[PDB]
Amino acid sequence: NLYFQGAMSIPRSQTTYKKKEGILTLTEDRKFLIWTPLPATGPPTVSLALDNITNLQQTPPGSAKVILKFTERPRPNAEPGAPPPQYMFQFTHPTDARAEANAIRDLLSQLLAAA
Ligand SMILES: [Cl-]
Ligand SMILES: [Cl-]
Ligand SMILES: [Cl-]
Ligand SMILES: [Cl-]
Ligand SMILES: [Cl-]
Ligand SMILES: [Cl-]
Ligand SMILES: [Cs+]
Ligand SMILES: [Cs+]
Ligand SMILES: [Cs+]
Ligand SMILES: [Cs+]
Ligand SMILES: [Cs+]
Ligand SMILES: [Cs+]
Ligand SMILES: [Cs+]
Ligand SMILES: [Cs+]
Repeated sequence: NLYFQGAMSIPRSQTTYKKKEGILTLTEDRKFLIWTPLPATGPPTVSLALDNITNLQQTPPGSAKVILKFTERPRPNAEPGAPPPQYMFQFTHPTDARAEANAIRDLLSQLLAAA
């Protein structure tokens, strides 16, 4: 009858969003995926509630870029043919890009299924 929560630390990963460099992480409550542009002392420019995330995709290993793509629920007044909102983050750590992507992906998938 035991219940366990995830206990891996929250990563802060070097990532590019809409061609600007920044940091992808989660809020301390693990409810929001947040991206903040460098220097990273301002507020996030992307804040995605894990409750609104509907898919998580990745470039396959050996691709030119390491990218995670998060899809969000359609916005309330979107037209029915419109694509859903999406957010692509390219991992730019020179050696650890794919490792960091995997770590975020794993943490996110665990949280998404836990909720
Ligand atoms: Cl959003
Ligand atoms: Cl949900
Ligand atoms: Cl790769
Ligand atoms: Cl609608
Ligand atoms: Cl996995
Ligand atoms: Cl769930
Ligand atoms: Cs890191
Ligand atoms: Cs969700
Ligand atoms: Cs889903
Ligand atoms: Cs790569
Ligand atoms: Cs809609
Ligand atoms: Cs976007
Ligand atoms: Cs970098
Ligand atoms: Cs659950």
